[PDB]
Amino acid sequence: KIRIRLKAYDHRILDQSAEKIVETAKRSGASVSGPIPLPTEKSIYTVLRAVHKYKDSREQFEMRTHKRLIDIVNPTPQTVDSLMRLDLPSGVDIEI
Amino acid sequence: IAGVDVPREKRIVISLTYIYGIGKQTAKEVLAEAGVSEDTRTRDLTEEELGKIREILDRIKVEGDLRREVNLNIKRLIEIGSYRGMRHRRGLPVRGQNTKNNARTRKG
Amino acid sequence: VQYYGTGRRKSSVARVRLVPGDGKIVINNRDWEDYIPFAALREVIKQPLVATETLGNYDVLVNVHGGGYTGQAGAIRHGVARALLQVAPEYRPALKSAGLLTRDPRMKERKKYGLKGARRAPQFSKR
Amino acid sequence: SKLVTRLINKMMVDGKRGKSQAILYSAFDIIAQETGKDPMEVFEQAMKNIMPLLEVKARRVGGANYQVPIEVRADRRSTLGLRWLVNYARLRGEKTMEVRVAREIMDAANNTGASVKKREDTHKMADANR
Amino acid sequence: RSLKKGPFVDDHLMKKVEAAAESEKKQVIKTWSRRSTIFPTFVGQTIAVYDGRKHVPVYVQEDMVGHKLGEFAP
Amino acid sequence: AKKSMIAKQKRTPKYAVQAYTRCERCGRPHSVIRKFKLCRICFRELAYKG
RNA sequence: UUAGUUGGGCACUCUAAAGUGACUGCCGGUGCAAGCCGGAGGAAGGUGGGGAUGACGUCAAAUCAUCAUGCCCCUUAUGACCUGGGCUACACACGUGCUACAAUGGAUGGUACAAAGGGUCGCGAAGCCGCGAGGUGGAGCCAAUCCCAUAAAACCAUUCUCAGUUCGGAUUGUAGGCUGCAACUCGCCUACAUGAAGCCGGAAUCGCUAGUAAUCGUGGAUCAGCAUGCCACGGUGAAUACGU
Ligand SMILES: [Mg+2]
Ligand SMILES: [Mg+2]
Ligand SMILES: [Mg+2]
Ligand SMILES: [Mg+2]
Ligand SMILES: [Mg+2]
Ligand SMILES: [Mg+2]
Ligand SMILES: [Mg+2]
Ligand SMILES: [Mg+2]
Ligand SMILES: [Mg+2]
Ligand SMILES: [Mg+2]
Ligand SMILES: [Mg+2]
Ligand SMILES: [Mg+2]
Ligand SMILES: [Mg+2]
Ligand SMILES: [Mg+2]
Ligand SMILES: [Mg+2]
Ligand SMILES: [Mg+2]
Ligand SMILES: [Mg+2]
Ligand SMILES: [Mg+2]
Ligand SMILES: [Mg+2]
Ligand SMILES: [Mg+2]
Ligand SMILES: [Mg+2]
Ligand SMILES: [Mg+2]
Ligand SMILES: [Mg+2]
Ligand SMILES: [Mg+2]
Ligand SMILES: [Mg+2]
Ligand SMILES: [Mg+2]
Ligand SMILES: [Mg+2]
Ligand SMILES: [Mg+2]
Ligand SMILES: [Zn+2]
Repeated sequence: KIRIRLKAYDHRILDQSAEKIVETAKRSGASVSGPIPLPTEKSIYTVLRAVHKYKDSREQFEMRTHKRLIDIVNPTPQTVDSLMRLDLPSGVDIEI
Repeated sequence: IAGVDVPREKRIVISLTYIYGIGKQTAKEVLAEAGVSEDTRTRDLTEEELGKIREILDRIKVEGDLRREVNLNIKRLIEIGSYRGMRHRRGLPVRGQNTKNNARTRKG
Repeated sequence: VQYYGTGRRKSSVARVRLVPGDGKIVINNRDWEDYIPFAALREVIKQPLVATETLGNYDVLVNVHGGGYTGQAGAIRHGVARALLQVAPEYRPALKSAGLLTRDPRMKERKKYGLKGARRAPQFSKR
Repeated sequence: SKLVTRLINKMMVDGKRGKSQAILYSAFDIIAQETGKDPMEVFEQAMKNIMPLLEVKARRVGGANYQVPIEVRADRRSTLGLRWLVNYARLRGEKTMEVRVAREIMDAANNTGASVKKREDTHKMADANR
Repeated sequence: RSLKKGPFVDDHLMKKVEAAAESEKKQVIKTWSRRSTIFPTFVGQTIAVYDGRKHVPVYVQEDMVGHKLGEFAP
Repeated sequence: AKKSMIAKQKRTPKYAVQAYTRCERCGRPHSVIRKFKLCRICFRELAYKG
């Protein structure tokens, strides 16, 4: 009954966040699953290397985002506020 | 035979493709409305079939009659004065095809 | 209740099970000949079953999904190979000697940043 | 037998092996029908009867390319001569590809063909300036 | 164009000049509008299409159908 | 006119085919993407400092 | 259930965290040795593959306009505000290529499979009126939940004999389709008609050493439309290193 998805460009703006949310739900709620790791997206947006001339040799740059998830429904009042109190740790923003 | 001279040893669809107006598909349909089999040699196109085909193609521009259908329009373009006419009389592309590299098959 | 395994070759993946029977090989719910009409996977998808003297050990229902014509055909083999090994440990030596147990590591590569493909350097003359 | 890998498919420039397999099987079956011998042997007869005495090449003498005799290697000449065989089965105007390959192979088994006399094409040109 | 909306022509050359040449219609016009199309309603009058250098006068004949009001001055 | 090129392709253009995508960091008119609303080159220049 | 469909379940693929793995680690030949050549074991052998990173510096090293700054200048101005400029040619030579004389392929058909972006205007459904392209209408959500999207060329069938031949497709005639205020030069595509050059190519020359060359499609960034260009992705996938 709870859908709190996540997405960030880091393995540390979510891993600690998943640890915290899981700890809060396990202590508070009962019906809960394990940390479900959602997929990742990995771009390639290559460019040109020079200033004006010589466009036959260039480097590439990306912006890759992974995704995390969690879900828990049946619990108690201590887990009622989890979707809003214990959420996104440093570096990211995930909407319940 | 049928408007013009056709080969007498090739398939009818292939044989009927030797007129200025009879191509590869519009003649396949034309020979279909005449109710004649398409994969039989021109030898089997006997007097009955030859008459049927001749009556079939009598309304489709072909042979030297279908040549004034071309030159009248080009002469009209030359008389009108459009850039297409100027290029057609000269050898460059009538369309916008670029002729500072490899435009020779149409101009020598 | 059956011999289990997994497989892969080129860009494919397999999950082949050698369930006991007589030799009716069915690949991803299709006949032994409609899926592979040619003879490409006639011995190749069978030599792993004949890796030991066990051709009729199991009518192995197969499962190949993803990849290519021989990529999946190299995957059914990559599944049957471990199947005989999992059912019987002694089937490992036949896979090792036959040149059939190796996870084929060849795969397609990247594309260079200024070439004309993965390796084909362009053509150009100076004078 | 690497003929499928080196002649049909190698001249089948699409990296296709199925057409090579089909052509090879058809030629072998046609040979085994009319001649009565299995392909395991008659296909071998053309292995060493395709490399000429030497190769055909030009040598620069005093900075000018002149006629001198040079040869190709047991892999270079083997490769170029299997290529010449794939040409010899193809130089004729025979309609069917499999039939053409089978007929050239049978003629080579009978010691004749554009690959049988090709032993002089890369030899006589070099033997004319040895 | 070859679309499903039919003909088109710039209104500056036509609306108050070519569609309004009925009285004392024996003059030409320095029609800088070369985008327009020579519709059948303007047969007889003359428009001076601009080819870049000077507004070249144009004659509207019966066979002019099949060209713009500025395509005869390349 | 170069600093006046933010007034022909930036002012009020009176047609639907009178506006394209220059960059905003540098005023370059060519090679300017819209998924980062910027140009090339200068992404080798801002994506180094940060 | 027409079907992953609905329930059911993490079994399998899958996705992402911590491991394991590969190290001349063992055996043999050579070699005082370093090491070279085999073999084992092993998923891979020998810097596994590929990246990314380009020391000291040469072809007068560029930028005070990214920022800071020393000296020198303007202070009714060198400060602040108000607002308008150049296009595909063709007698020719030259570089990369795409199609071509492709059964390695053609009127049509049955129908296996990638990566990535982004997403609140952002794709945009279906149904829809059409061979092919547009307009009606909109399903889905702040997200592996909703869109672009449909991977097909393969493999497997019909007609054609290597074409001036049922090959090739420019060149033109006609009639259409879209996007775009508007397709005159100067967008692309389709249908009918037309049907050329072009038969493995001189001197010479380019790239390449295994998932590589060759070979067929798919996709993205620029963008209303316009790629045969660039940058990615897989299917099928070889010959050869005598040698300096
Ligand atoms: Mg025709
Ligand atoms: Mg002309
Ligand atoms: Mg054009
Ligand atoms: Mg063209
Ligand atoms: Mg040129
Ligand atoms: Mg030229
Ligand atoms: Mg040229
Ligand atoms: Mg799949
Ligand atoms: Mg082993
Ligand atoms: Mg290079
Ligand atoms: Mg170069
Ligand atoms: Mg040159
Ligand atoms: Mg032949
Ligand atoms: Mg735009
Ligand atoms: Mg710029
Ligand atoms: Mg930089
Ligand atoms: Mg081993
Ligand atoms: Mg480094
Ligand atoms: Mg570098
Ligand atoms: Mg120099
Ligand atoms: Mg500069
Ligand atoms: Mg030249
Ligand atoms: Mg064609
Ligand atoms: Mg198709
Ligand atoms: Mg055409
Ligand atoms: Mg017509
Ligand atoms: Mg696309
Ligand atoms: Mg040397
Ligand atoms: Zn910039």
